[PDB]
Amino acid sequence: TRVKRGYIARRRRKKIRFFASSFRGAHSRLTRTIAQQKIRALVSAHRDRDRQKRDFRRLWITRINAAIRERGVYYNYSKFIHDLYKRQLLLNRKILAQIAILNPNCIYMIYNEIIKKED
Amino acid sequence: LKAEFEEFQRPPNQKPQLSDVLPDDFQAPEPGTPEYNDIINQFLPKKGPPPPREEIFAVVVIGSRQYIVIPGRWIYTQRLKGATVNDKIVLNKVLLVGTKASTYIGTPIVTNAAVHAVVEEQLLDDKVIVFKYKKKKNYRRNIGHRQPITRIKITGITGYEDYPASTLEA
Amino acid sequence: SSRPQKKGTAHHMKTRPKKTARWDIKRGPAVYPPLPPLPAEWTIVS
Amino acid sequence: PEPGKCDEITTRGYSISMSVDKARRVIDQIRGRSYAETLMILELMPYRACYPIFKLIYSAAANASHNKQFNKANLIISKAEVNKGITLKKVKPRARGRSYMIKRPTCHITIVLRDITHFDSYDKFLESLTPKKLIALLGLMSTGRRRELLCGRFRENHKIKSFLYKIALFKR
Amino acid sequence: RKSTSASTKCTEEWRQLKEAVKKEFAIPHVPLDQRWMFTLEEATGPDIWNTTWYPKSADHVPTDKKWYVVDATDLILGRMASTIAIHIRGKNLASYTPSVDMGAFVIVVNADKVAVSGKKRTQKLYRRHSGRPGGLKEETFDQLQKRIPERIIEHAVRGMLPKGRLGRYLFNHLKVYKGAEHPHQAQQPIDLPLRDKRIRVEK
Amino acid sequence: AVPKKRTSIYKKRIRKNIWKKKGYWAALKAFSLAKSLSTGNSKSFFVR
Amino acid sequence: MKHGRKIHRLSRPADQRRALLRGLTTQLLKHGRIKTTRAKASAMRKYVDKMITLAKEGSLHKRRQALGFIYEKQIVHALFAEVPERYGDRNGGYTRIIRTLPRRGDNAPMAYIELV
RNA sequence: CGGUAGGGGAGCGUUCCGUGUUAGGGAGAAACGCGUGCGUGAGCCGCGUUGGACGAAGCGGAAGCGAGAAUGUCGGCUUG
RNA sequence: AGGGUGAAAAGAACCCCCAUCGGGGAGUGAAAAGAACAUGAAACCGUAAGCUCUCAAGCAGUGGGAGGGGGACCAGACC
Ligand SMILES: [Mg+2]
Ligand SMILES: [Mg+2]
Ligand SMILES: [Mg+2]
Ligand SMILES: [Mg+2]
Ligand SMILES: [Mg+2]
Ligand SMILES: [Mg+2]
Ligand SMILES: [Mg+2]
Ligand SMILES: [Mg+2]
Ligand SMILES: [Mg+2]
Ligand SMILES: [Mg+2]
Ligand SMILES: [Mg+2]
Ligand SMILES: [Mg+2]
Ligand SMILES: [Mg+2]
Ligand SMILES: [Mg+2]
Ligand SMILES: [Mg+2]
Ligand SMILES: [Mg+2]
Ligand SMILES: [Mg+2]
Ligand SMILES: [Mg+2]
Ligand SMILES: [Mg+2]
Ligand SMILES: [Mg+2]
Ligand SMILES: [Mg+2]
Ligand SMILES: [Mg+2]
Ligand SMILES: [Mg+2]
Ligand SMILES: [Mg+2]
Ligand SMILES: [Mg+2]
Ligand SMILES: [Mg+2]
Ligand SMILES: [Mg+2]
Ligand SMILES: [Mg+2]
Ligand SMILES: [Mg+2]
Ligand SMILES: [Mg+2]
Ligand SMILES: [Mg+2]
Ligand SMILES: [Mg+2]
Ligand SMILES: [Mg+2]
Ligand SMILES: [Mg+2]
Ligand SMILES: [Mg+2]
Ligand SMILES: [Mg+2]
Ligand SMILES: [Mg+2]
Ligand SMILES: [Mg+2]
Repeated sequence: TRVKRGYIARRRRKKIRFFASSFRGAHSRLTRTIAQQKIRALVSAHRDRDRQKRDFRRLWITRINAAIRERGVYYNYSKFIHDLYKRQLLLNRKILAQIAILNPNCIYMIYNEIIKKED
Repeated sequence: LKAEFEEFQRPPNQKPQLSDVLPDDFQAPEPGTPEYNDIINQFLPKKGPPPPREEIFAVVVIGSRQYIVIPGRWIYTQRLKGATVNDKIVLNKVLLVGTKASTYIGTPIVTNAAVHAVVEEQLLDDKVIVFKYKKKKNYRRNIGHRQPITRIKITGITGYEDYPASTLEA
Repeated sequence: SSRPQKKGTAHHMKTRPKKTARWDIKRGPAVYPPLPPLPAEWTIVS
Repeated sequence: PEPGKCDEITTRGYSISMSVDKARRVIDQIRGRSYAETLMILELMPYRACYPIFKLIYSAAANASHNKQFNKANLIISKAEVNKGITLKKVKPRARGRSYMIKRPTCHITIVLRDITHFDSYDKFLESLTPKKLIALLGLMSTGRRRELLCGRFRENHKIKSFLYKIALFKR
Repeated sequence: RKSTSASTKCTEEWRQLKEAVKKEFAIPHVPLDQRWMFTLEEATGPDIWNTTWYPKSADHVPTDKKWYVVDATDLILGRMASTIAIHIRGKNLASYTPSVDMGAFVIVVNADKVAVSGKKRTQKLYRRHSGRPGGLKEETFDQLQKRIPERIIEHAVRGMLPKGRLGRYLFNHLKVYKGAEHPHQAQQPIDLPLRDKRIRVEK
Repeated sequence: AVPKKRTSIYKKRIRKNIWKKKGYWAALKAFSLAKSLSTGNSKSFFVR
Repeated sequence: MKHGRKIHRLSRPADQRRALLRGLTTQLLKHGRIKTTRAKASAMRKYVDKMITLAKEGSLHKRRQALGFIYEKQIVHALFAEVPERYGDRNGGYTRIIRTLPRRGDNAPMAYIELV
């Protein structure tokens, strides 16, 4: 019983093409290229969902270091953090970064508690 | 009827005229009149005043991530095991409570502080495509993952007041 | 010239970074006193 | 319904023996130009293609006149395009037994003439109105009359289209 | 020629209408100065608390930026240029973002009096290359400082800025003058803070 | 010498547009010329 | 290059260009006006005028000079007849050049050279 | 609970046959196009201002049964 | 190598552009399906509308997303 491949192929191709919408140039056109480009996209995605978790801690820490450095002459990120722990506070770095921007006065207070107690 | 009339007149008679669709009966309401302002209020509404909330926020720990919650708002979290839709739950790990008048800083936790929230929904996340690929080793693995997720609504933040506040006082 | 160079993994062995100093080797993670027992993450109220 | 119904006369030339590129080189000029200007230009142009394109355009003018009854003075060329036709291949001999392929390209040309003055009643009247005035004026009339008024080229030219659907001035 | 025909009139009018309605319902901008956690309006908005803050266009607008002045007399080239780079890049604001310019402007004055340790005045070597073969040119630091002394500090800070689009666009915020005077008095420059110990040389 | 690669859709579209811009200057000469012969005052020019 | 090489080459070699120009003049003097290509016309000015100036003097010498340029005797004799009459007062400038629509086949710019 | 050569398990689809001259279908089938739908994926389920007469699901059977590579191969269409 | 207008040639009278071809109306037809005519994918060629590029270095994507635009009903979302 002869079987033409029929649409079984074209569907697959089409469902790939949908993926690759808005790729500049022949990456959005030719099937054969589109394949690869799909794979690479998916791959980067996977990679950078891991990079992401690295990079926001990067960021947050940076912003925090900026936010503290303003108060004391001699004060750091490092110093700060060590002080947060020996005072037993749980706040992670996302929260201290977002509170650094969006509620600056709060961070000033926190610093004043760590200082009072280290005193 | 004025649609059937103006369409049959723009059909039969080519090159339509303004007098036929808009008769000279209508002068429009005057720009300072109440009957102008009810229309212009209908179609171009003024932005409505924001609904009231308490001014307060808390930093709470769910599934070991720390959220900033403000009451009246819903957030996404880890699935809470054995939580059902329309359930009243209390989040008991509370690190920080701000009020524009004061801020309570726990060591580690604000004691007796509790966040009353209601579980409005149980979901699955947008599908993340996990894709394992090695070049030339002729190996690819396409695998979707949909994380289970719980959508909860913060109602109120309570039982802080007794705890010692601090403040910036100049 | 009677001496060779260091190509590839040779060169890597030679040039990779190491803390030689006896003091920085023996360092270690800071020791913080334990935490007081924390409450239940979330409890069901009915 | 649509402005495409009222203003427009479409004319397709089929299988003109210009190659598509050459023909484009003329058509790009006359796009958006008054029927008169376009005439005189296509009379004096250097290119070969201009002659068939001319015959074409003149024809589409006669059609706007005789069939849909338009004034020739008010004709502009709104939309004009060229698309590839049926290519005829022929093989010719070359040096040292190699052959080669000659293609003798044809094309379709589509010229779409559009009257400017049609709709002008609604046009100039709606220009007359400030943005608030117009909304207050449409606060009376039924859905029927609203649709009948704004069905001109008006919404597009001044880029109101997505705005009026947001003001709840319309149904889709 | 700007047409006053009813058509263009109408168009601008309508556009100001769209702009009006889009300005009314949109969330107000609240600048970051003693800005408390939230306004009762934002609270209806998208989630900016549990996501990382990113600056919007109202913030970084060029007109707002601090100006600074560095007296470069008896400062040490590198150690100063680091501080300068920090401030230009924005790394000292809590609002810092790598992808945006949150930074300052910096005005460096007395750029011939800048100080450099060791034999460096006669040794350190500024080379630039034509792009033809044998197109190499070398200056000692001192020839340079006698000829066009601003290039020294421009070239020492440009090294510590990022490279690439935001890098270059940044570098335009470094305004250098050889004299003790700068024509920016209108911008009201503050002086630049230096927390470095060794930055000030004494003879 | 041959084309090591094949020329990208967009770049080709620009080169061909350049070649189509010449039609534009020839359209200006053509227009100016018609407006000349349309006053019947030119003794340097003749049409039949 | 050419700096101050003034001749009209007409895209033909020497022999041909000569013969062409002679031809074109016997044509112009036979019919009095003709249709050609702009270059050919402009080039032909000089030789037209050479012939007319030639006929204005009328000497047997001049007549033999013209005879040995123009191809057809009859046109020469008629030239020496008409010219003193028609052109006697005109100092130079015996030809008008009136340009037209370019040719269909090659789009070569055309022209009408008139015996004025 | 990384994985090539490689072995083992569990599946999806294509055309056809049985049930079957089936359910359904000019109140619009196949197909073609779409999806804020569901799957670990192969895919499924839903929808159509296209299309114009066929044909599922279930439980089974069979293969000319799945393509991106063969200086493959045939048509079409580019580049220069 | 070159198959499939429609059930039926009913294969388009007449007017207009008009040297023919080709076209636009009208008329036939359930439908124009209009003779190069049935479904009509991709490459490839364009046209229109939304955003955007002329100090720029780059297997073209991806995570972050400034500013602008669009169809919503879970308007905090989607494109
Ligand atoms: Mg079969
Ligand atoms: Mg097969
Ligand atoms: Mg995108
Ligand atoms: Mg292999
Ligand atoms: Mg050696
Ligand atoms: Mg190395
Ligand atoms: Mg170590
Ligand atoms: Mg031979
Ligand atoms: Mg050949
Ligand atoms: Mg010879
Ligand atoms: Mg010869
Ligand atoms: Mg002379
Ligand atoms: Mg493992
Ligand atoms: Mg494994
Ligand atoms: Mg294997
Ligand atoms: Mg199936
Ligand atoms: Mg089947
Ligand atoms: Mg049946
Ligand atoms: Mg269907
Ligand atoms: Mg079938
Ligand atoms: Mg299906
Ligand atoms: Mg199935
Ligand atoms: Mg049928
Ligand atoms: Mg079955
Ligand atoms: Mg099937
Ligand atoms: Mg087989
Ligand atoms: Mg193939
Ligand atoms: Mg080859
Ligand atoms: Mg081939
Ligand atoms: Mg006909
Ligand atoms: Mg004839
Ligand atoms: Mg005909
Ligand atoms: Mg008809
Ligand atoms: Mg009928
Ligand atoms: Mg077909
Ligand atoms: Mg530059
Ligand atoms: Mg630029
Ligand atoms: Mg670039």
